[PDB]
Amino acid sequence: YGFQPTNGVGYQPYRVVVLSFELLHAPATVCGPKKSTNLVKNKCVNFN
Amino acid sequence: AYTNSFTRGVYYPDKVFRSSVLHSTQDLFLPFFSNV
Repeated sequence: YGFQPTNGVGYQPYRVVVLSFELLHAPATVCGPKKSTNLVKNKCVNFN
Repeated sequence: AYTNSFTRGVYYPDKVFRSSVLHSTQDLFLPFFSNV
Protein backbone atom coordinates (compact mmCIF):
# COMPACT_ATOMS: atom_id res chain seq x y z
CA TYR A 1 0.00 0.00 0.00
CA GLY A 2 1.35 3.44 -0.72
CA PHE A 3 0.87 5.77 2.16
CA GLN A 4 1.69 9.42 1.71
CA PRO A 5 0.29 11.97 4.12
CA THR A 6 -1.66 13.24 1.11
CA ASN A 7 -3.60 9.96 0.95
CA GLY A 8 -7.29 10.70 1.56
CA VAL A 9 -9.72 8.99 3.90
CA GLY A 10 -10.22 5.68 2.12
CA TYR A 11 -6.65 5.88 0.88
CA GLN A 12 -5.06 6.46 4.27
CA PRO A 13 -3.46 3.92 6.51
CA TYR A 14 -5.29 2.53 9.51
CA ARG A 15 -3.76 0.60 12.38
CA VAL A 16 -5.62 -2.52 13.37
CA VAL A 17 -5.77 -4.90 16.27
CA VAL A 18 -7.87 -8.00 16.34
CA LEU A 19 -8.37 -9.13 19.88
CA SER A 20 -9.20 -12.73 19.26
CA PHE A 21 -10.48 -14.41 22.33
CA GLU A 22 -10.25 -18.06 23.21
CA LEU A 23 -13.23 -19.59 25.00
CA LEU A 24 -13.86 -20.99 28.47
CA HIS A 25 -13.29 -24.62 27.55
CA ALA A 26 -9.91 -24.52 29.32
CA PRO A 27 -7.94 -22.91 32.11
CA ALA A 28 -8.44 -19.17 32.60
CA THR A 29 -5.42 -16.94 31.81
CA VAL A 30 -6.44 -13.26 31.56
CA CYS A 31 -9.22 -11.62 33.50
CA GLY A 32 -11.32 -8.50 33.80
CA PRO A 33 -10.54 -6.15 36.65
CA LYS A 34 -13.22 -7.42 39.05
CA LYS A 35 -12.91 -7.99 42.78
CA SER A 36 -12.81 -11.48 44.27
CA THR A 37 -14.61 -12.81 47.33
CA ASN A 38 -14.94 -15.59 49.88
CA LEU A 39 -15.74 -19.14 48.70
CA VAL A 40 -18.81 -19.63 51.00
CA LYS A 41 -20.39 -23.00 50.33
CA ASN A 42 -23.76 -24.57 51.10
CA LYS A 43 -25.45 -21.23 50.81
CA CYS A 44 -27.43 -20.40 47.73
CA VAL A 45 -25.45 -17.67 46.04
CA ASN A 46 -24.84 -15.93 42.79
CA PHE A 47 -21.50 -17.05 41.49
CA ASN A 48 -19.02 -15.87 38.90
CA ALA B 1 6.36 -52.64 6.38
CA TYR B 2 3.04 -52.06 8.03
CA THR B 3 1.46 -52.38 11.44
CA ASN B 4 -2.08 -51.71 12.64
CA SER B 5 -2.99 -48.79 14.88
CA PHE B 6 -5.99 -50.49 16.38
CA THR B 7 -7.61 -47.79 18.48
CA ARG B 8 -4.93 -45.15 18.98
CA GLY B 9 -4.60 -41.46 18.21
CA VAL B 10 -7.71 -40.24 20.04
CA TYR B 11 -7.27 -37.26 22.36
CA TYR B 12 -9.28 -34.98 24.64
CA PRO B 13 -11.11 -32.68 22.30
CA ASP B 14 -11.35 -29.87 24.79
CA LYS B 15 -10.14 -28.93 28.27
CA VAL B 16 -13.56 -29.63 29.82
CA PHE B 17 -14.45 -32.34 32.36
CA ARG B 18 -17.31 -34.78 31.75
CA SER B 19 -18.31 -38.05 33.39
CA SER B 20 -20.46 -41.06 32.57
CA VAL B 21 -21.37 -39.42 29.30
CA LEU B 22 -21.43 -40.56 25.67
CA HIS B 23 -20.37 -37.18 24.15
CA SER B 24 -19.55 -37.23 20.41
CA THR B 25 -17.54 -34.81 18.23
CA GLN B 26 -15.96 -34.30 14.81
CA ASP B 27 -12.30 -33.39 14.45
CA LEU B 28 -9.06 -34.52 12.82
CA PHE B 29 -8.31 -37.96 14.20
CA LEU B 30 -6.52 -41.09 13.09
CA PRO B 31 -9.02 -43.60 11.81
CA PHE B 32 -9.50 -46.87 13.66
CA PHE B 33 -7.78 -49.98 12.43
CA SER B 34 -5.70 -47.74 10.24
CA ASN B 35 -2.61 -49.14 8.60
CA VAL B 36 0.38 -47.30 9.89
